[PDB]
Amino acid sequence: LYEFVGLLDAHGNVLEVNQVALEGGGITMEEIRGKPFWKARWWQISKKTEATQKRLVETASSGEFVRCDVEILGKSGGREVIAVDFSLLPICNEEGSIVYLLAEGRNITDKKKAEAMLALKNQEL
Amino acid sequence: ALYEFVGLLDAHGNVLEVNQVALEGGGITMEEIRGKPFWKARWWQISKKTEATQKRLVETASSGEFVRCDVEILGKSGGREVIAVDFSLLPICNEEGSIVYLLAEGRNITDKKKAEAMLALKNQ
Repeated sequence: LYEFVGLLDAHGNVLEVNQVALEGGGITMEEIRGKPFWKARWWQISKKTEATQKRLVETASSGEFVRCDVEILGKSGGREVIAVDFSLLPICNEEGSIVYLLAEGRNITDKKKAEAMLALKNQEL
Repeated sequence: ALYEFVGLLDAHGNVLEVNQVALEGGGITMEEIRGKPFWKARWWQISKKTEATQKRLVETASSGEFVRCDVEILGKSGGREVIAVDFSLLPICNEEGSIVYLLAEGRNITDKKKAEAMLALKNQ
């Protein structure tokens, strides 16, 4: 189940975003509505992270189901980085034309947590 | 055309997100409807018949069939007033093809129908 969710048009302009994602980034609808999703502050760690989001939007708009782990300015009202399992789902109309994209973010398990999980299981056996 | 009201439903039609324009128009809070079937929400509650219609439309989209039709809803003045809406449901599939969400959209056509009524009188 997602944590962050957003609705984009086919070109990646922002239409709707849930409050959890806005509060996490310290971002308002007024700042991002109708402007490309990749320009919003969550994606602004670097020119590289913004370029990755732009490519994830463009490829989704071409009908790919894309997903990858990303770091975003998405905790403590945008002051801190979190890692997110990000996806875009193309949404087609009744003719098969992509008209929207559904952006979803889920939490990622800390590396040290996963290591602790396996250490504990090996130890419990 | 771009929607005025929009909602995201799960594969079974339970409400996940709705825009503020639809909530304010219907006089509905996100807590009253989240995680519960879309046809139970107040927009669809003019009668048992309207609710049954929305239930069947949701179930149709849940099978992958796209829906568009005109409907009336309790959607203006905090749920006090009925408006006519051009309504659609888009099934959203994952890459495997399974339906994972439904997108509900609507545009108020109350003033379009009144303008068509006036044109019909003028033409006479």
